[PDB]
Amino acid sequence: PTINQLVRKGREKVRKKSKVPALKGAPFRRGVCTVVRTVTPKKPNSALRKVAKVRLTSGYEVTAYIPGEGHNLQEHSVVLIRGGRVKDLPGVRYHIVRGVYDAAGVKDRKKSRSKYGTKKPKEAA
Amino acid sequence: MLTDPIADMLTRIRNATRVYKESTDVPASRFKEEILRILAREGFIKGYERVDVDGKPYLRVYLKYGPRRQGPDPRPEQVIHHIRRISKPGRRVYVGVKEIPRVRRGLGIAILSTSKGVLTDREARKLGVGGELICEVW
RNA sequence: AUUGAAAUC
RNA sequence: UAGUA
RNA sequence: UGAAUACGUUCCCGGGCCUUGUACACACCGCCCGUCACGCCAUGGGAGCGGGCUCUACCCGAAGUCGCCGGGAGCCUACGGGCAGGCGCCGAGGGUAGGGCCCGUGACUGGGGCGAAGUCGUAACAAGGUAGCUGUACCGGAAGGUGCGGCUGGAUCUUUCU
RNA sequence: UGUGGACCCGCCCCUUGGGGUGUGUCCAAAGGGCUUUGCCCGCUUCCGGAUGGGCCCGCGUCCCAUCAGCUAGUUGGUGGGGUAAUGGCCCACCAAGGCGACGACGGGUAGCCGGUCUGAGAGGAUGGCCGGCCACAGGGGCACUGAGACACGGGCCCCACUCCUACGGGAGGCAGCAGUUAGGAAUCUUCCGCAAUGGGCGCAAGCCUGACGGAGCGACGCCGCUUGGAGGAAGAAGCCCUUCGGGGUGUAAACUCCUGAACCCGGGACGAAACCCCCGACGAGGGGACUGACGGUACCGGGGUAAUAGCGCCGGCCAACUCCGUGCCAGCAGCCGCGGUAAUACGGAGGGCGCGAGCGUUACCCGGAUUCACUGGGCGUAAAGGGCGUGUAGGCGGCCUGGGGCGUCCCAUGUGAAAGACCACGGCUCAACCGUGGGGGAGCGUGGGAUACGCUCAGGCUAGACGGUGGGAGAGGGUGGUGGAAUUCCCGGAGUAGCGGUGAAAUGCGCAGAUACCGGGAGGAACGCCGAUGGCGAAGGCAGCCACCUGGUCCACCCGUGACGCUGAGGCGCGAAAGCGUGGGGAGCAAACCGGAUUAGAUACCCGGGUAGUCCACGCCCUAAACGAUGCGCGCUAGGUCUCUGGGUCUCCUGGGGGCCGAAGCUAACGCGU
Repeated sequence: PTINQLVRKGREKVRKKSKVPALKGAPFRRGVCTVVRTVTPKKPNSALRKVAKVRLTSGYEVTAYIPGEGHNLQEHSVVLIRGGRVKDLPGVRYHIVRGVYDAAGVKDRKKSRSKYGTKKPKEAA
Repeated sequence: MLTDPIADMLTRIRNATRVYKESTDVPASRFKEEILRILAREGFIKGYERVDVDGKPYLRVYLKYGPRRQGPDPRPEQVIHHIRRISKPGRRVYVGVKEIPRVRRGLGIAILSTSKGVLTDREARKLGVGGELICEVW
């Protein structure tokens, strides 16, 4: 564009927006479950992928994924959401933090332990 | 009519040299002359001279190249590899003496118009004056 | 059973 | 008919 | 012991070289479009009940500053004036009526996105089997079909589906 | 009492209400203590100083134009009110103004800065802590006191709320420090001390100070330090692999020496010398006394124990690989992608890589992203040229001279507080932290100076543009008129059994005599050959022939004017086909529709019919593969060849168009290439 043009019009800050309405910035949000289901994934994958619907203290209601190999979550469970999508489950854009509130850590979990919220075992100690 | 007589000139020169013409005209202005003498003095053109063609004043600019080169494509190296207008009528450009640019670790030059007159960058640095950053060559 | 399946006996 | 070069 | 027949290369099948077009490369047993059906998701129109901001007009108007009175109608007086008190203008706000705007809910309702193997066909890609796209206009379960004009970003001197 | 000052008036200087002077008027005061006749703390009026403020102006300061028009104290005036003071700040009256695309009005969002983070930089993002300014003190008004307020812990009234209540009426305001509660993913002790610094009052002694100075809590951040040091096998066991010999964890451990974080005892701060007293003179100077929260902490000396390691990762990007388990399951996944019985990608173990009192995760900001491109990008086919013009504001402007010095440049000077950043040196054992010093700097003000470029003013010039005269080609447009071919229909002659249509048929039409043939007539629409790779137009678009009205354009002469130029947001005009309104017209064709076929079906392709429409007048509609998918103008940069139209010396030259091939160059390529 001519300079006169730029002078008349300027440029424009593209500022594309949040992938996570966990509202008020909020690195995490607290929520209560509503529905714990199981979901068929997509694209080229197959498995019974676990996931919850959550009523949010931000006023929102979102499906959030339940990581870990097995879980203790039913209807009125009250949980903490962390964000991070699934990818194979379209429309799932938040994860549940394991080991906070009524969502237990994962049992018999030895490797990537701080994720999955599983305390240090003393079995080798 | 012509929108930038100076820029047109730099171009006429640019265009002539790439087909290796021995000479070019450019219609004549005193300000054009003043730029030419720099190119001349600083070794980019063999020289200019005034002529009147079809009854009107032009400046015949005599271009200057290298030796016929070796392998496939013997075309000579250009003496003027890069002549470029800076302060166009659209966006006028002015450096003060502190901001006068040094074209190409010195191997270049920047014709630059001041109240002390049309100057190279070192000339103007030495005279201690800034002005309209006209163009640059190398 | 067939091919890893879906379908199908 | 889905995954698969 | 011992035939018949081959003009010919249009057609069926398999193949060879050149060239073209291609949205194919799992390579035409390829690709691919739309309705309908199922499931998650966000969204649009929406009469009426409700929540607020705002504008104009008319009326009521606290506190207070200011203005007038301040009397044979009260208190002080050196009679000059002061104070109480009273009236008024403005004025936070409020009420009545009328427009403009936002929030929510909202039965009925329009489509849209996404979802390993559901349904009907076969629009498009090879001249895709009626060249295709296109503005418009009418029509049809669905892709679409036709009309008028335009474009080349078309090859060429009997029948669907994987 | 009037040093003096205030006010009216006059005059002088000076220039907005600044200083001076002269009659007239008006205005002061407070006392207290003693080391009581001589000092101290105060009082009054005035001029000045320092400090702190009020007000005004230039420039700068986010998002939406899907906010384009706003405005009655509105804009100005005159006179008043009001204030410390200007001012529509407020009031009375007069005038009719003021603001807006350079974005007013409206909506959304937001305290602003020094600076902070990030970036090579330009820039982006940000404004917590510290410093400056501002604004608020449950929400809304308001005034009083006073040097100062329209006052967080002052006042009055309305509102909501909480408590008291004899229901008449009252009380209150942590966004001070703590702490409670609620919201939340989340944020501390109802701590010590006025010892220091600082503030208030006081002559002083002192009193007050949740400012402050400290301790507390929280890996929340930065820095320092610890979990040992040196020996120690061809290498214990255990576990992991294994081709069954072997390989690994691994000098790692065990074990021997050595030092000695923690912990014990001893000692023990600087931070604090002033105000005060005495001497001197309540001055200068000299002397003395009191006082430490942190704290029995820091630091010093002695003793002394081998004394904590986790978290992430190992398919590619990216540094690190084997074995089981699992079988599109369970699960992983930042992107690309892993898992369907041999998975370096899942879960586990061994091993390895990376960090280390941390390591990961999520959120947000800068980066990379030249991915809003000022530095620093683009639009033939990738996203991107407006369907075409006309010309409004706006941007941009040929050659020569002179004036002005607005842009621009140079010199000096003022400002740019502190902190921070940066360089040095220094103080805590280092560092983090801190201190002292130094160095720059845009930007803006003031004075001076330069004049090349840009601007402006005044002249000039003719190469750009426009014009003059002469000549040219043209489906350029508008209006009327006219011509021949063909189709359909009507009339006549003649003539007879079919025509038509298809792949093949059938619907259809035909003895009320069609088709084929000849003659006459009516009507509509379109113009064969010329016709082109051609011409015109700004596009859309334009095609028989004639006449009139009219636009553009090209050449030659080189005659006129003198830069009159280019572009163009908005505006306005034009704008194929389809479509809409009113009214005509209606041959042929033909969406829809009615039939016949075909087909698995066939709302289609083929056949037979057929309404709107196509044609005209007027008014709408304003779209398109409105395509060269290429905006306008100008200068410059090899040629060959075909062609339309001018001019000239006419094998060639010279203009203006239309095409192809192609120099240089360009392009991702295809291509583009006077």
